[PDB]
Amino acid sequence: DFYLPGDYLLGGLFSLHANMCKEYEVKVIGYNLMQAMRFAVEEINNDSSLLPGVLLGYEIVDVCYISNNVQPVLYFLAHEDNLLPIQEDYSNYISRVVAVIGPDNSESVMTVANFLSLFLLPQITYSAISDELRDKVRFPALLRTTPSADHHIEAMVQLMLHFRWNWIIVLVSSDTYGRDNGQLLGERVARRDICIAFQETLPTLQPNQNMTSEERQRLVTIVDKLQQSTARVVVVFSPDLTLYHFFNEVLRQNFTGAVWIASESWAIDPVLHNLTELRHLGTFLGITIQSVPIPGFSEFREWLNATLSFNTILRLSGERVVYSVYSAVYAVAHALHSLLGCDKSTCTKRVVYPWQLLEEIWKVNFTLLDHQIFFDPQGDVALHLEIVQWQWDRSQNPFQSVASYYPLQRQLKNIQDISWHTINNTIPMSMCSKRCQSGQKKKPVGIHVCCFECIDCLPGTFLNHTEDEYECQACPNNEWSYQSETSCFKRQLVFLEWHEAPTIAVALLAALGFLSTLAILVIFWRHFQTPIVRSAGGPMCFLMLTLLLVAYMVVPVYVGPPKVSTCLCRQALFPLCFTICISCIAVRSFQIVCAFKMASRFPRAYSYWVRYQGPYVSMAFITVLKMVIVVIGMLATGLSPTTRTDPDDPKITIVSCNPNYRNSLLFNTSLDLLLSVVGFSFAYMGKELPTNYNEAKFITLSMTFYFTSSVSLCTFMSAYSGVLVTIVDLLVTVLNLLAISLGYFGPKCYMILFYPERNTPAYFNSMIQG
Amino acid sequence: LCLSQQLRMKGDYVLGGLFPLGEAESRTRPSSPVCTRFSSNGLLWALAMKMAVEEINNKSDLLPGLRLGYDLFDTCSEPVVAMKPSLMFLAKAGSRDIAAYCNYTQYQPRVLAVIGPHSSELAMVTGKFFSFFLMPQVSYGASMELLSARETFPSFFRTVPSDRVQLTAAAELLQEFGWNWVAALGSDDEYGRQGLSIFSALAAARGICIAHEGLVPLPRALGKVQDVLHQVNQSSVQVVLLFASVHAAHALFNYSISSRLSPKVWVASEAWLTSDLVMGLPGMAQMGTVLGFLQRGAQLHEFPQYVKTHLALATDPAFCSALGEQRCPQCDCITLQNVSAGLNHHQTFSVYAAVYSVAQALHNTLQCNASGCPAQDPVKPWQLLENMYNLTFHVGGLPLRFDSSGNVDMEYDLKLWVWQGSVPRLHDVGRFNGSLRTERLKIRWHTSDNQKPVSRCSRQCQEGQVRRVKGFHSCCYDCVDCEAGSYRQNPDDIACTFCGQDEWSPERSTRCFRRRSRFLAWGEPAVLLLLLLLSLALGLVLAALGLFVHHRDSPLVQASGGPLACFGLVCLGLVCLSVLLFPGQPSPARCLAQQPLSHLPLTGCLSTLFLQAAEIFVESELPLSWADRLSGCLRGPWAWLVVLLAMLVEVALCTWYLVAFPPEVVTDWHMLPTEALVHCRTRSWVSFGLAHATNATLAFLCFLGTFLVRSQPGCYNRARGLTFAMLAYFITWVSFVPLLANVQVVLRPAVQMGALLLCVLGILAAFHLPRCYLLMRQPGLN
Repeated sequence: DFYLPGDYLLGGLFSLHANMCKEYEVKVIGYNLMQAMRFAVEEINNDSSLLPGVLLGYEIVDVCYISNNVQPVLYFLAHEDNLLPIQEDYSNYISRVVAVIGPDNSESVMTVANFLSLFLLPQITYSAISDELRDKVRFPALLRTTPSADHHIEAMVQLMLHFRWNWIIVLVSSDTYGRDNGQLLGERVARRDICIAFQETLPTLQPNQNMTSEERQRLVTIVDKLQQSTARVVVVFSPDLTLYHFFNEVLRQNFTGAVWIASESWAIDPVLHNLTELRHLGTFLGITIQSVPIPGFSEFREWLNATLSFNTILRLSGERVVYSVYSAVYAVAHALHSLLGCDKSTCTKRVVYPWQLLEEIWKVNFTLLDHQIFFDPQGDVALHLEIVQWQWDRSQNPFQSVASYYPLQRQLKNIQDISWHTINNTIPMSMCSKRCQSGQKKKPVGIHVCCFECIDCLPGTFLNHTEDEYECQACPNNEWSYQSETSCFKRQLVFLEWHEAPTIAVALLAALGFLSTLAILVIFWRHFQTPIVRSAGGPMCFLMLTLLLVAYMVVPVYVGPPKVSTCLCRQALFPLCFTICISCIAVRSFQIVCAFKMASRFPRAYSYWVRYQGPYVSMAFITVLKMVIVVIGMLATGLSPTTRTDPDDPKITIVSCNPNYRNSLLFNTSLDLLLSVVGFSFAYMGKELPTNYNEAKFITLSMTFYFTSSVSLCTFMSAYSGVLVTIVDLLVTVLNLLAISLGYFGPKCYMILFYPERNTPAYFNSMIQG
Repeated sequence: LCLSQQLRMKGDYVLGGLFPLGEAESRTRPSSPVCTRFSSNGLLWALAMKMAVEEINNKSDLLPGLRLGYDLFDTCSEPVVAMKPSLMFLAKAGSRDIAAYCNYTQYQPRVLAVIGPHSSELAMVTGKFFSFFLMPQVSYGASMELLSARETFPSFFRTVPSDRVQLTAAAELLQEFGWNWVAALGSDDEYGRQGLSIFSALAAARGICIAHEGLVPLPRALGKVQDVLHQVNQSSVQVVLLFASVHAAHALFNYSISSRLSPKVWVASEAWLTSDLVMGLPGMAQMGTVLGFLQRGAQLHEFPQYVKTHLALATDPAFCSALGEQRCPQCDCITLQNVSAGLNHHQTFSVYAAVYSVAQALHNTLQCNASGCPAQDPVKPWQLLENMYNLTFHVGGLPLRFDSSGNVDMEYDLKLWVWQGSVPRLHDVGRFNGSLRTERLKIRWHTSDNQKPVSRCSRQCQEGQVRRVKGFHSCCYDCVDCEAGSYRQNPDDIACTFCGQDEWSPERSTRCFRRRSRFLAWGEPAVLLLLLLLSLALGLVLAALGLFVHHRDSPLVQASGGPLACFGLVCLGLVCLSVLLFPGQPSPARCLAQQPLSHLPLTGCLSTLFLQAAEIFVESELPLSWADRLSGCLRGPWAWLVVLLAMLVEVALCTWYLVAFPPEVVTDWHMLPTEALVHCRTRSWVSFGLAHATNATLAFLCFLGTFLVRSQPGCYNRARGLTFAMLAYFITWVSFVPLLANVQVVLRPAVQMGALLLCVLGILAAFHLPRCYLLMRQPGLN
């Protein structure tokens, strides 16, 4: 069975026993792969259009995993009688065989290639995947009929992208396989916005052996680390014959809930599949190579003890790697057909050096079972991969297709339905941090990008997702916003309006006051002869009345939008009149008492000293202070209108003249209070002992009206009433002036128009002396 | 020269050799590549082996009577060219062919041993081929852990320490100095990958585990190097281990110097700990400490003079003629300067030792004693393998022994970089035989105060914190204690749920506990004092009641009003007794029966005082005709008419305010930490001002009508008391406005209490007391 004479021979290196070569357990995979090779050879012989006349033979040899690797190569490279000449140019060495269908394991493949490179003898492998085998400098005569490992990693990552998984765990074995695959997966994931929770190394072990306590402790710690994290997608890079202990340990605890992404090594294995209790740990997805039915093969295969035992399994599976051997044999056959230059029915024998076949092998192109067999520049043929879910019920196959992968496009396609383990057939969830709500920004936590915290922004700041999502920009301009608001609602200002009832109330209170003074103005004028008018000091009294009309004429500057044009008058014009108004009353009190008190208490000089410097100049000096303090106040401050924020609600704001602050308001109500108190003291001194024309009585009365308004305003302003400061000051402003209009002259209007008891010149002349 | 012709000498037993004699500066035919460029290191090592063989031949104790030989070859550091001589060594003696058999024991090799190559890459390739035939192979430069396995390399020995010992020493240094938080980096060659694979397990088995494990790309004719450093800088690690070849380290340090990186403690390997390239990089002084391990070993002292003499001899025309009686055709035209660069290389000794070992093994297998020894069949190569394990062979007066795995044992020295100017120097501060021995007072660190740099983690978070797991292999924890606003519900589930609304809890709290209702209680120190004053307040008011109702018919009281005075007097006591409703636990009735039931009597009494003041105003200011009319009118029921009018107004105002904004009980929680505050809430001064409107108006109307009346000449006046009484009310309610808004919230109920007690006291000391004082002395006055 392991020999067939022919004009041209082929080599074969399969691992029939792997666990002298005939001392280990049997492996049927080697047997059916060898049968595939033999079937390919016989079929190529049967046809009468591929190679007319030229027959083919084979020479098969066992390898026993990485045990036997040097003897077969020396056997193949030998003319005859087991003698291999050594020289410096093998351009005319006719080796025993023409090509070698390389071994399965990667290490054996490398070992054999490092030997066959000298003679440039083509070697096609069928189950070894490693990026290191794509370097044509080290391996100039090695080809492969299956894809490399980066394609497996790409399929894994595309599966992890289709369903939203960005939080995974990785486990690797302790050997080149696991280390290389894990490093490659990490490099791939780093560029696709996916995270790795941690990584671990499984202790290397074998079934049917006794383990030390340290390794059991290691497994316990690994399973605990698994059953402490939030990641629920585990990717395992390890070969079979090592995972039994790990899975038993995981079963001993109560770890349930995970998606186990396997690799080619244990994606299709019956011995581990048979563990029934494994059913209840989650979904099992693996990456494998697409199967291709081969017509007329089971007849050859069935027509040894281990094969019958798993004949059912070899029917369900096992057709995933035989196509590789089939295609490799047919590729060698086509290359030989091209090299010899044969035709449909004619052939010409000729010496064939092995190094020549490589050139024609590099450029074959044909169709086999509706698959194109051509080699890429790195020595590969692109065959579709598959993702297989593990199904337990024995009715249908134990490995069910769920998707397809196309190497020439790097895309997953034709994704079918999968039966998960969740409650209502939902997609298992794996993520580190939850998505943020509307308006909230991102606060980083840890070294992984995909983990973060959600932070809500405070008022006055808006979060523009189109810009940095880790910090919300402050709302500029007059726009305003509050908690969790990407958009602002720019605010509003207010000032003393018209329809407001308090403004109307002040209007009536001011108006009736203004009318009263005007009626007094005509009355104090057309009666210029009666002593009451002359008893007021003369025209000096008229100057006082007029300045009060202006004051009440200055009520409307307080109503309307606030600006510098009006803010100036509110600061300079309005308070100018007030100080003189009280001063004339104060100096009047000086007249009542001092003019005769000091003229009778200090007649030595007072009689002549005050004779020339009348009270007018004394009042003027009080004024001179008023301008000085005023101009200082304006210079100390500015005329720019002031804006404030309403505590009642952010949407409202307040604009008012600069002295709106009580501290600035008190700036001018200091000398005014001083003038008030000194006048009050003098008036009370001559309350009733003198009866000049009954003026002390009123002066004390109007002074009291001023004081209650002043003390009331300060006390209330010590508590504040929201947006009422403007109105209250105006109400006091109109009220304190009224104390003058109907508290200093109104009664004197009565005497002139009601009682002539003072109008008679004789009567007043009598009271003047007294 | 005639050097190239001295690479083959005959003898009874011949050794084989493989050195990188030459270098070579796309395969279409099966031909061996040709190397031409000359490398001096291979020539130096070959001459070292030649010296060893000559020395062995000269001696008498070793192999007495037998003559050794050698057969050197070139490898070009390429497997393709190194395989051919290897295939030659194992061939039938005196033939040019090799035979394929099922096993060894059927071969007749033309060599006895091979001094293997200097490269691990070629060592792995050639060892597998040799192990089939059991041909002992001794290597002088290969240092890789993967070659210690005896299942794939049965017949491999090396005279250079493996890479496991250096990493073990590094791990022990890290542990002894106390560095749990580190970062491991390695090159992209097999060197770095194997180093990382070993060190990960070594560290994980000692308590050290890494923050990042990365690879540094090789300079194969820059972007990835940026990413690697960013991760390192993002983990706050002051210690970095670099296991890389010279080129990767040079690239990494050039990049680091180009930009700015904070100094860190770099733990090096032997590749770049003694390389002039790295030492000569400008700006290297601004990176920190550099420690490492360097092996201790003797050095051949006669090698330079030996090479001088043999070069001079080769120059002799006569010798070349006799010598005749090409593996390296490019080493025949070299001069002393071409080889003077490395006549102190620290590996000639290794080759020396290698040769000696093989010789000794043969001496033991032949069973030779002192001067002559038995005649037998020639020893086969596979026989020596039994005597090579546990073989004590003396080289340069330094005993050496092979182990089961085939390695030799050597010590180490801990080297530190010190700067004196711009030239680095190597100093010794440690030793490593099997356990590290370190000196700490001879190290100059890179910190400001010359203090040990620190890199540590925490492996157990104290009870009362949430632990966030960090690390590549998930070892260490970052401990955070949530503030005084949440519990620690579970050790896992890293989050601190906020306390319950009723609950109070400090920082580092396992749970949030219940709170306590807060309200001014009846027994508070403030309340008692306010109640003690209440006893005095009631006491004095009643006494005036005991007087006015006693001298009711006296002329003095008659002027006051008699019965009218009493009604005001009794009413004052009631409002005083209305001072107890405030404190204690709020109740809906006491909240709504607090304000309207307190100010109502006051307006019931300020009418009484007003009737008197208006009486004084009738005569003092009004004309006679109106004065008589008012005197005879107000004296009658008009007094009680005004009282009823005031009572009706006050109730109407209270009812309006009651419906407008009825006070209600409210609970405040966040004002104070550990007590939930329940207290009655009002609305600004709207309720206050409305209830204060009547007594404010009537009190003023009394003040203006009696402040100006002239004092009675030489007699008590009825205007002084009212004027002084009314100003007492005004100041009390004016004075407490700033207070009630600027005191503690809880005492807010306790200030409204005072206003009435202070208000009533003044009135009793202004208008009623003077009548009582005179009345008490009335019998004595007259």
